[PDB]
Amino acid sequence: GGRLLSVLLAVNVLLLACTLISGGAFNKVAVYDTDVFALLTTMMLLAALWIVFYLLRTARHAGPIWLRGGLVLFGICTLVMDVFKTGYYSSFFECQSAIKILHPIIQAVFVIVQTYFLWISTHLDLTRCGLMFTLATNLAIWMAAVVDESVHQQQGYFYLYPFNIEYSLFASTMLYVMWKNVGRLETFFAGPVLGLLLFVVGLAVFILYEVQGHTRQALVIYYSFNIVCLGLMTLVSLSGSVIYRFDHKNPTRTLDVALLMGAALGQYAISYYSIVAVVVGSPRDLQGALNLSHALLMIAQHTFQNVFIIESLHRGCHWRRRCLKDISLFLLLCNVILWIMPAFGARPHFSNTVEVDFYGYSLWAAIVNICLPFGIFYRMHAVSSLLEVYVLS
Amino acid sequence: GGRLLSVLLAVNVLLLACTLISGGAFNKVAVYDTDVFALLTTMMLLAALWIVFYLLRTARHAGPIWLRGGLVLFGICTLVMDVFKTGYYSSFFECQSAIKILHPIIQAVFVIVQTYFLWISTHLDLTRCGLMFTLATNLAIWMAAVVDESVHQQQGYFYLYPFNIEYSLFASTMLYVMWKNVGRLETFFAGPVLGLLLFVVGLAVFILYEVQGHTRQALVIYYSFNIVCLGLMTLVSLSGSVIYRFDHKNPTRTLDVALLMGAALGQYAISYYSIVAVVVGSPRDLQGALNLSHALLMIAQHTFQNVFIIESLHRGCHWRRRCLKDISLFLLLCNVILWIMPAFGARPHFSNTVEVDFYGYSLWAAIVNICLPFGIFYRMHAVSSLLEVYVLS
Repeated sequence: GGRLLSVLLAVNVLLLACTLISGGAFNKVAVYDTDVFALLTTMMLLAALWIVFYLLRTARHAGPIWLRGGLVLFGICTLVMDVFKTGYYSSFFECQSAIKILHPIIQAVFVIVQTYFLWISTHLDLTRCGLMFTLATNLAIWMAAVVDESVHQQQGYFYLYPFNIEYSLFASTMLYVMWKNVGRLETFFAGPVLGLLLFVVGLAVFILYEVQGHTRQALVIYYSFNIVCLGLMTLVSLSGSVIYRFDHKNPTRTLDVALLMGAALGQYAISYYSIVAVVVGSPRDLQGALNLSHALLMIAQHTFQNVFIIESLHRGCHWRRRCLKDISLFLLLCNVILWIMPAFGARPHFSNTVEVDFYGYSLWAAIVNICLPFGIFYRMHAVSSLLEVYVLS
Repeated sequence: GGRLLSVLLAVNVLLLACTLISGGAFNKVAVYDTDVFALLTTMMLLAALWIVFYLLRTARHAGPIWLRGGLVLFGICTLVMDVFKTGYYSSFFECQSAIKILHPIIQAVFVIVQTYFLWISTHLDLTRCGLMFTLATNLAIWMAAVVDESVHQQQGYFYLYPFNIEYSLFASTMLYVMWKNVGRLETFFAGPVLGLLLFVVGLAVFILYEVQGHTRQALVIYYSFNIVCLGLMTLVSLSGSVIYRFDHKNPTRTLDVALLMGAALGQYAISYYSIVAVVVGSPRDLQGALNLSHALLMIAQHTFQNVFIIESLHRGCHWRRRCLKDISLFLLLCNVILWIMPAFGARPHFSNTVEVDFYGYSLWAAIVNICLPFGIFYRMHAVSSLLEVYVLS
């Protein structure tokens, strides 16, 4: 009853959808997508109709602030992909099912209505069930999108990545936040300069080799920047912690702590999978050494940055405050540049040749499509938390 | 800090173990088990050493009652399998690694110490971390055991099923319960007769065809009993609910409700996977019709029994109480007989020929090994809840 009644509906609805998505994709007789698209369209239709009904009856603690920006950005990218899908599937209809053209139209409506509904965020019991059903709708969409990339391998621009995984993650987090609240009662000129330099070098590395085989030098450049970037934050964040050593009536920021370590778990899994794939696999060559160092540095960077940020938030000589400004700002700028790759780069990175060979394309694509989008969550929260730290001290 | 510090350790430890288990088993270069066994032995060793240290320092709200009985029963079955493993791997050592014989010895010690530790259940912070680490230890063991069955296909009795999946489920549930409590501040002679008759018929069906190809008649007998058994409870439980219609200052039994629907999710997934495998797959033959009816009846039986039990618990003519006694007792006896198959029958049921062909042996074995052990949880709680209902009214 009440809150638990809505939760039980969601898991039962999610379990039903997940079985149909997984069963229809991982069976041996044939691969079914029209049924899966028919399923997703039905869930989106009901979810949109509850939201539309909710908006009309309402038009008469909020969680992270970066959540709304990510939802709109990834919602727009989904809309562009949904607009391109209707344009392509409308040129020919004689050789394609109706569900394949009706699905993008419904998805575009669902994204538009849900994004507006979440942006501006009685039967509190109906509201909870409707929110829980929509949360399961996005998680059902998230699983189908993840499965789609795994099973793989006029405009005609099919290269457009459907940002369904990222949009569903942002929507599901925002839907849960709303549901929980239903019925609630100077500068040393060393860090900023270095941080800006890595931002430009990192931005160039994304455009040249990450937007879309490649060359040996291109692979070394990507690893060289990442190793330098991750290594510098690990040293800088470690420096930040030892400064706190040479120096309480507030409560623990459980949400901030949980988000930092929780969202870092995605990159931990990527690193853990990478390490085994190099220890066994790559024949101790240059790429393996670079892969091993990059994977270890991600673990180290995430660990030490999280320690520095968590201690900095809870506490709340002139150089001490001055040095902490560049340390926070250098970590902020480096976190921003490392956010673009998990956000707009091809999930199976061209640098993951060793990983793809070890696990297979389908398994590795599943791993990155599940784990990398959580890196997005981590980078925004790291930037937002570092912004508060820099503003604070 | 505090409770969250222990939780964060567990997920980080569990994620590390899960990646090594999944990475070492689902890669293409080679399958690694000695490393996985070496990993599990290390986790069990530390978990056992914390428990041993905990017992010495302590020897100077409890959740379901059936939990302890399931832990001891499945712990004993694991010990018999661990005893048989040492006996087999000690006859020859010239052609097998040392980790393969050291693992059962450590596992037997871990099971013995953990079962005793959980049966009798300061540094509250150390205690929480130790409990969380052991909880992740059992979940790491649970995942490795599930993966072992999927990748498949003197005494010499290797047929002995390692009840690692079931024991780990019971241990992890008991470990979480303890962790949460750390630092806490007549008869109509119609149902019993019918229930007993189905118990004998069901018990015979388990011995004849379920302990261990088979015959067509054997398959029909298994479906005939299950369809009759599941159909009867659906009618009986529905009868029980309509009786409540022809007739509040207590709180909702959230744990009892969550356990009923939560544990029923495993059979829901089995049924959902079964239905698709018959709708597409089996060529509308006798087995498909029996499979379809059995899968649907499991969904119906679980749904209506849960509704009847949940309403019965919350509320707390002479025939009205008399009829409810046989209805509760008939459901109790039928729940007991349907508990033995998910508990001691071969996970890939001989009746799942259609399912195995549709999904493949590896995928279906993974599905049943994940979902069926939760049916155990459901059956015990259904029996325990029905026992309270029969005692109450």
